Parts: sequence; C-alpha cells; structure tokens
Amino acid sequence: MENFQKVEKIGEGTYGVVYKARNKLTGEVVALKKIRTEGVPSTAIREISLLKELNHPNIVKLLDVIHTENKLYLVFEFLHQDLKKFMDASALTGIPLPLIKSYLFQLLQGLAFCHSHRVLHRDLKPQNLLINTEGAIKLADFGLARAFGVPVRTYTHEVVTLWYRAPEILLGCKYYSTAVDIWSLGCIFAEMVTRRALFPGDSEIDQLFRIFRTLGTPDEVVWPGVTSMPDYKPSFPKWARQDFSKVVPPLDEDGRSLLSQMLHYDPNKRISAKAALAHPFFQDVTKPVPHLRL
Ligand SMILES: Nc1nc(Nc2ccc(S(N)(=O)=O)cc2)sc1C(=O)Nc1c(F)cccc1F
Repeated sequence: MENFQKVEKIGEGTYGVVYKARNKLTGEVVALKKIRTEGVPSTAIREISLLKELNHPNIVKLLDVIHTENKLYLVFEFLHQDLKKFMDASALTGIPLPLIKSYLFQLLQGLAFCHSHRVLHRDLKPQNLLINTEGAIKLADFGLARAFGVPVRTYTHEVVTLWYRAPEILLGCKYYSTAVDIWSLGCIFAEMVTRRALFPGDSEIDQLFRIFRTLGTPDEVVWPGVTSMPDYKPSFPKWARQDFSKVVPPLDEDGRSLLSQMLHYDPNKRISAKAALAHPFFQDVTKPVPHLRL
C-alpha cells in the first residue's frame, strides 16, 4: 500500500494475491495478503479479527487485519517455504519418516488447538502448510468460508484443488465439521509418505469416485445417513474397498492404522486431532530439522 515495499509475489491465495513484503516502518518481513470488492461483510470479517488472538506455535501468526478500499489486507508473519515446494524438492528421495512424523504431529497439535477454539481450517493443502529452518510447520490460510466461502475459482480464474477435500463436502454437506480438516491432513500424510497425491481428482465427481474406488463406495453400513446426503445418487458405482496395504506402502502398521482412522467415511467415526495425538504412531516422535534450500 505504501508502508509496505513489496518484495516478491509469494503467489496466488484463494482469496487474493500474497506478497512477500517489508514493513518500511518496522523493517520486519511479512506475508501480505490483499483480499479480492464492493464492501464485503464487516461482521463476517470480525472472525478474522478474532483469528489474531489464536496464538499457537503451529499456526501462522496473523499480525494484522486491515480494511481499506474494499481491499482487505491481512498481515502474516513470513515463513520461507511451503510444504508443496519442500515435498517436490524431496521427491527423489522422499521426506524422511521421522520428519514426516514430526510434521504430522505438529499439524495435529495445531488442528487440536484450532478445533478446541472452534476454528476450522477447511482448506488444508501442502501449499497452505509453511515450514521454517527450525523444523516447525505451521497451518496457514484457513478457509474462512463462513466469513467468506469458496468462489467460482479463487480470485482470478484459477483451478481450485479438490485433492484433500473430505467426502461429506463433496456430497454437498452444508455444515462443516472439524473432521474435514482431519481428512485433508490424512490425505497430506499419505502424500508425504508415498510422494504421490492420494486422491488426485480433476472434478468433484472424479474426486469422489477416486475416493470410492480406493476406500470402497460408502453405504449405510459404514456411513449411517450417507444415502441422505445432498448430492448422493443411488446410481453411484459400487466399488469394493481396496486393501489398505496397497495404499500407503511402506508406511508401518501404526501409520496405516492412524491413517485409516483419519480417512473414515463417517465424520463421527473419523478420529479427532486430540485422539490422533495419542495414537501409538507418535510414541517415538521427535523434531528433526529439515534440509531447506532458500
Ligand atoms: N505467512 C506466509 N509466509 C509465506 N511464505 C512462503 C510461502 C511459500 C514459499 S515457496 N512457494 O515455497 O517459495 C515461500 C515463502 S506464505 C504465508 C501466508 O500466510 N500465505 C497465505 C495467505 F496469506 C492467505 C492464504 C493462503 C496462504 F498460503
């Protein structure tokens, strides 16, 4: 705007443009997010203003929420790399399990905190997870779908990723549950392990059918009420669930068990972030430091 000398465009947020900027008056480097118009709900945004009070080591600190010119500016502490770039960087050898384990454990702590404060992220994806040289990983973005929602793209015609979207969202559920974040983190967990997106759908139905072909088409047995969902069709194909051992090798049984619980069809059966933190997969969790190329 003026108190900020844009350094580089960090990228394209699903609400606007994110810039790496420097506070010309404080000298601190931050991530500046400019929001997409004709006023925007001032009562809805209050949520955001409440997010400044959500302080946790695994959540990106929201330093400021500014309203001026129908442009909403969000100032976040700046982190040097997102998880997608890091995974791509490690694609050849894979992220080491101890690090995968540490990031998973930290993201769960972050989610446990948000969920206990009644905040849902709703759009977890590798690109929204930020890491530093210290070995920490933080939740960035946060949907803010109740105070904003999901556009016909993001802010300027851009292919929204559906890969980490929970089945109840794909089936037209209106009320989000904190369980949707768990599903997404589960997908991200499998992705770090295998170095392949778990459910790479390029359309809502393709996304849904990819989930079904892998976990089996859900029914009233495994998911009471599923046939009552808004977009459920009795015409959906009936795929048998695939053996889970083929889904995430060579993840051990502790990891597979935790993953199956994070990917339970029924949201009420899906494990919470708090219980997952107590899962035996984390008995030997540590905090390695990643090899970061900045
Ligand atoms: N605070 C913050 N720091 C970032 N750093 C950063 C990100 C990616 C790379 S990369 N691609 O690895 O070179 C480097 C640095 S993005 C970001 C944020 O909060 N971002 C942000 C936002 F403002 C609103 C919605 C989603 C977001 F991810």
